Amino acid sequence: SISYVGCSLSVLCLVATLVTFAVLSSVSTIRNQRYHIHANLSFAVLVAQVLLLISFRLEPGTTPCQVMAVLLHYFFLSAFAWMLVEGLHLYSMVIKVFGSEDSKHRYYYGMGWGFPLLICIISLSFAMDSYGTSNNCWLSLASGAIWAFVAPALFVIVVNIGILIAVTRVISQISADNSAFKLTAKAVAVLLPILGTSWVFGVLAVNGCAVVFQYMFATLNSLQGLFIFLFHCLLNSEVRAAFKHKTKVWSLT
Amino acid sequence: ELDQLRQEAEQLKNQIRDARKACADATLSQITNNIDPVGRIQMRTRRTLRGHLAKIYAMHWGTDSRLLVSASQDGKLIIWDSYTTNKVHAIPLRSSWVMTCAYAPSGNYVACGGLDNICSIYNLKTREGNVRVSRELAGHTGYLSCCRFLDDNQIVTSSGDTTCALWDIETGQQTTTFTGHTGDVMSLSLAPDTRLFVSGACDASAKLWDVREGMCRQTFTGHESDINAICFFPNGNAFATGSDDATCRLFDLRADQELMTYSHDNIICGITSVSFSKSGRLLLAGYDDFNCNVWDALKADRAGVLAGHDNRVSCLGVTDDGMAVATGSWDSFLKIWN
Amino acid sequence: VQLVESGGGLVQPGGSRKLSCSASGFAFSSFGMHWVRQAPEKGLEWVAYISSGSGTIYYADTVKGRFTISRDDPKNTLFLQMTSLRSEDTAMYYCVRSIYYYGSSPFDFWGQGTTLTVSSDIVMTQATSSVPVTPGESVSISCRSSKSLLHSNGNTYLYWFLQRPGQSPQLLIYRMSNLASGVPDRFSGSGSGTAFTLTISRLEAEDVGVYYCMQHLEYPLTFGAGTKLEL
Amino acid sequence: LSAEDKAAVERSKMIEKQLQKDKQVYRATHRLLLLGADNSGKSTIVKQMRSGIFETKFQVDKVNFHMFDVGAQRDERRKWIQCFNDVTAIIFVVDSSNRLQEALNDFKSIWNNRWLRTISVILFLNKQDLLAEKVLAGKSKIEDYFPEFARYTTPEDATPEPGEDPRVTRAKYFIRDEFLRISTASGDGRHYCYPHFTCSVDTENARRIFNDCRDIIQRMHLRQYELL
Amino acid sequence: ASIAQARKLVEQLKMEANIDRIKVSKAAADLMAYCEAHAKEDPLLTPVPASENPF
Ligand SMILES: CCN1CCN(c2ccc(C(=O)OC)cc2NC(=O)COc2ccc(C)cc2C)CC1
Repeated sequence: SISYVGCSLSVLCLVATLVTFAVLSSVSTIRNQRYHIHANLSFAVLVAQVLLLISFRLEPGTTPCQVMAVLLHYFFLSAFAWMLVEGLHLYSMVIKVFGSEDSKHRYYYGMGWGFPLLICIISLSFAMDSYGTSNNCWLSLASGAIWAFVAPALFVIVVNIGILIAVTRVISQISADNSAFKLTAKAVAVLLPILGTSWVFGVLAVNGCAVVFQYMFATLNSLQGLFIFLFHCLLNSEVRAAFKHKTKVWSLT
Repeated sequence: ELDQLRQEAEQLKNQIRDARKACADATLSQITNNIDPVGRIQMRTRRTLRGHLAKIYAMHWGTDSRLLVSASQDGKLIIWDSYTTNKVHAIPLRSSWVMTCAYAPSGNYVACGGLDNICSIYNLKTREGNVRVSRELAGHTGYLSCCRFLDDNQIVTSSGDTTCALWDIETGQQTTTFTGHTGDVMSLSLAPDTRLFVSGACDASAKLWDVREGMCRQTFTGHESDINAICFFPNGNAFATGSDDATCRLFDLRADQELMTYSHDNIICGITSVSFSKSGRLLLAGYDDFNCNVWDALKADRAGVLAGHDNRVSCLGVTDDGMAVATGSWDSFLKIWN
Repeated sequence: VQLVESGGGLVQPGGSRKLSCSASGFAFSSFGMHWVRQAPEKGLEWVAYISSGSGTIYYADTVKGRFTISRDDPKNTLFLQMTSLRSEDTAMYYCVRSIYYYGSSPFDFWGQGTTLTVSSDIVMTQATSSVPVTPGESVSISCRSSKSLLHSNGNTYLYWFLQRPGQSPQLLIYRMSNLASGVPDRFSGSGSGTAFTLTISRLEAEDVGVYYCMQHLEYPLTFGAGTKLEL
Repeated sequence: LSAEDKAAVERSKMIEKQLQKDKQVYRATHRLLLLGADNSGKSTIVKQMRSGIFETKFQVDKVNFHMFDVGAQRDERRKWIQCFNDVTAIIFVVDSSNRLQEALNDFKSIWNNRWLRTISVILFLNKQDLLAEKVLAGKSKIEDYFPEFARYTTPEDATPEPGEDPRVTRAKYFIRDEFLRISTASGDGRHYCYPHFTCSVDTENARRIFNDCRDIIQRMHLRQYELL
Repeated sequence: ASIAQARKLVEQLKMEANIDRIKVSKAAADLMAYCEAHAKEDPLLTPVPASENPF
């Protein structure tokens, strides 16, 4: 029940973030490549979490179980690909800052809503019995083909970490030209939602082990979305400014 | 003697002030305290024109009230079809730092100017099919803040060298240099009859100039800071000037003094551009608070807010037929309101 | 501002020939270009249209598929490739330049033509196929439409062209009341849906020739038979 | 939509494509305001790395820049500096060698201008070799014009060039400290001042502007992420 | 020198001090008359219906 509560909090926060982005899309500040990736990542996690809540209660071993296994795999993989795109955009805009304003929407939308689909189709043709079946629609949680999702995942949480370190270093250097720890600590807290970095305390259960799946992945899934809200819609100083401007416009009009 | 000249100037100024106070029989508010209020007017964004890469600094309606020129500080002067959002022309500019643009009454020419100290006149109607530099009027030792066409051949430009200048496009030479302002002139508004024009400067002063006989006919004070915008009442006997002191004022040429002062305690920004409705009942003033204000020109009562711009409103202008207002802000957006 | 057209002559039936039009004096890229032919001792027939930027390409129903049109902005030259030629395709192919915006004057300039000798639609009716002309008097050419040319925009897309003896057609009136550049003020146009009159006051010399009425409401562009004014 | 209306829409779309192509260049070009005095060294700088306003396009490390120098104008600057609220930086050139207080006041109302709150200033202390070969001689004393010079020690975080007398370093860093004391005061962290030492003959000036523009853009991007 | 500027300023001030000035009541009445005469001619005071509104 704790998993349901945490993931419902996550989906509610993600819905709030997406509706705030839709409302404030009229403002020029909330209308750049950053919030496109933020919205796509929020959307991807949203459809990778609501498709997991109603996956808890769905007849195992049936055709709906298998198709929802494919859907959950694709949506979680797209979420991780969008985390990688967030890391790449952050790297572009804080390291080699020049050339960052250039349009790269096609590459971002081919990397997320994209390469995840290709990985799914190769993992759908080379593996079909692994999908669904078992006792739950978790795509062979025991063994066999879970690495069709973990291996790409561990390539976004071993890259976005290095980028994080790089960004951290830069911030530390900028903090050197002055509470240096506080600025760095806040920086890591901001980037943990968008940059896949908390999804390594969940690689600790991919094979035959204890029953600790619900009481861990729930914390990870709740933070992925609660932190996204609290650090990219609230407490952003740009989304807040756009919301204040829209409120003033509506009140005047 | 310098001292006696200063004393004579002070005596003449005192006489002018006494004469102005003598004619202050009443106030425009008292005379128009019985007319029904215009009500809470509400004009919505009927059309948003996008395509300018940078902040738009000037915009002028055409005579037909269908075409709209807009200058942005990216080197682009875009002529839009306001009815269909279509871009009729996109003229690159030699200097990317542009603060003014003027549409000729005939529609065959368009002017622009800025930190290049040059008024570029572009010929829209050419056999070659493109828009080319018809003239490059030079002679202003400062940035050109505003320009207005008298006709296809005469343009009057107020520039930030404390001077205005009536030019002659055929010869490319200044025909009459209007001097007298102690600061940079920010805007100038042509009278409907074209015989006079009023220009406000960064000296808290507006000045009426006779275009033919070049001299300052009248001087109007009362502002506490630089006048950023000036607009001429449709009748042509009055003009509204807005300054960066959160105040617009209406001056009558015949009374030679301020008639009404439009200001609010909740407004601390500065007016950037001012326009009058066709009837003159509404005064539309764009402010620095990202929104324009519609004022009752006869009652000094705010009648509406044209909120919807994400950045500072730089220019706003009413159509010749009074159909719709246009507003260009620093958000690179032109918004049309009805 | 001149268009010179070459690449024409005697062709065997069924052959293929490329008609070139080289422009000099105006912005080729920003100008749409039309090919409009005129059979010997006949009227004006639109053949093709290549828009500014080669976006929309339109062909006449009688030349569709057989003829293709293209443009070279860097070379400033417009090509009409002609394949599967027929004996009903012999004409003086004229190249016209038309730019489109509010207040524009489409079909303003025509070229000189190339002789290509080979061995529903809005029907334009010009009842007066010939009208006696006396200098100094006034004349009124009439044209009719098969459907109203007054769009919801308020524009009545009717174009009056004049073709002097031995010269290419010159635009006189566009949108049924608009004097083209360089045209004397005596000419005027008036009318409404499915009715148009072009009035020439104080008729002069160098004014005789064939007057054509054309529609631009919707493709294909159909001209009239041609009203001949002669002294 | 009629035929001519559709063709007008096509012309508008082509104009939009050209505008997008122009935006790809405008957003990739960094605009700078070259500000200073007549006896500062602006002309020497614009002559290096190679009336109205003057535009110099210098590209280093494959990124284009656009430096704008305002000329043929008057002392009333406040009414045209508003046009430069979106430039990347203001290169403020100061002659370190009498009118130093005038230039220091000129640095104010540029640092403190309400339209340049988010505008960083790259401070160039031009013709430092004039100061170097003027301060060895006792004809001119810096303490005479600025009294708080004797009661001032050279900063610990100083990196003098090999072959510089302590007096030269003390004087140049005193001028820099005056400028940074003006800059840091009334600074909310939205904009930063970057001091530099130049001799008006230095190919490295473009590289300094490059390295400083990258730092300004880096911090603005970080602020967009709420990381700073 | 500055004597010429002072003389020019005095001459301009004298020119501006000899202008026939009407009362504020007359100016306000004339402005009110212009605003009232062009009442049903301003498509911003009375909202024009969409039939005639071209936006
Ligand atoms: C397609 C792969 N499946 C996706 C959905 N699965 C789940 C089902 C229920 C819960 C639950 O109890 O939390 C409420 C959690 C998950 N798994 C996730 O959320 C993310 O997985 C990972 C993320 C990162 C790494 C390094 C490893 C793994 C396994 C099983 C697998």
